[PDB]
Amino acid sequence: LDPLAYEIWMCIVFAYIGVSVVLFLVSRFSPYEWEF
Amino acid sequence: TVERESAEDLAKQTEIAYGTLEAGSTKEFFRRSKIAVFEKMWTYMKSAE
Amino acid sequence: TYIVTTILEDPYVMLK
Amino acid sequence: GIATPKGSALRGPVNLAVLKLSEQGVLDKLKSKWWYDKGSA
Repeated sequence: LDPLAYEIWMCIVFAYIGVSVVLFLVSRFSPYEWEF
Repeated sequence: TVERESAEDLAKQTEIAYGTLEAGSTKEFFRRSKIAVFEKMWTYMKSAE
Repeated sequence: TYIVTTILEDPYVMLK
Repeated sequence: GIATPKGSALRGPVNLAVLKLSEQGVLDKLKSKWWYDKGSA
């Protein structure tokens, strides 16, 4: 993990959780089409 | 790759501190030197903490 | 004794 | 150069004093003393 600082690794996990929740929200709340 | 010898190697860096014996010929050699490298080394050694 | 005019300029003339 | 008023009586002695100081290595010593000795993720 040395090539990337500990702050980069922490923010990647935060970005991973943030993208996953946003991608689920914009896919399921739409009643026109509603797997994601 | 950056993780892939001389007098300058010591004079040139500052991460490694280099000293001498007190009241010795080596200290006196460095104190009364007039060579650029040795004068630079003495100025560093005299004011090192 | 006459006056030697001078200027403040490092390292020529400094106040101790 | 060390200056003097035009028509001064100190003109010649000052010139010779500077020549003596230069030929005796005094100016070199004064210069050396006052200039050199200052010194990933």
